Amino acid sequence: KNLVFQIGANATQQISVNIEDMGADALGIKEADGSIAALHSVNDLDVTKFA
Amino acid sequence: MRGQIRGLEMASKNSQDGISLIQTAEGALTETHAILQRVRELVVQAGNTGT
Repeated sequence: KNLVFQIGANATQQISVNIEDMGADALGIKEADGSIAALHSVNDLDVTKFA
Repeated sequence: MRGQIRGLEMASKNSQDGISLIQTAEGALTETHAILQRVRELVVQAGNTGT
């Protein structure tokens, strides 16, 4: 669903744009990951774990 | 000869009337054409604003 803004006055004179960001905006490959790399932005481990 | 002549004056008037008919058509097509200009604008910013 790419942001294809109009840039000219004729066909194919557009530019695409993309955005992706949320809580789960941490490390990853295709998805973020499970226990790591998604919650490290959502649920930072420094709870009692870190000790 | 005389018949031809009077029909030639009438031929001049005929073609003038034809020009006028056309001028009516050309005012109409002029306004239609300006409409299509406005439409084209609306399609271009429909292009961007679709994103």
